[PDB]
Amino acid sequence: GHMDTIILRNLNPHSTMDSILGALAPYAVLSSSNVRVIKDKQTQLNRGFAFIQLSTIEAAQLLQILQALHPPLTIDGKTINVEFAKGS
Repeated sequence: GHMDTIILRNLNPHSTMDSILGALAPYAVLSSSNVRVIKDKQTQLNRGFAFIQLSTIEAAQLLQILQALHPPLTIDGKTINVEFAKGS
């Protein structure tokens, strides 16, 4: 049960969490365990989506901010996408 999770999309192969955590964090800044970028082992690439684990209301708050203002950024030449799986 995802219970307040922001999802990300459109992550490039070469990107990593620590890169995104610089230029995807104007409003709020996660720590690190929050930002699940799954990565391959053979290709040494990402899976291209990610997950942001936050508190019961914090996920919801942060996301609503992002759904009311300028479009998201890029950190490689790929404009990120935001999703919300509030499956409680």
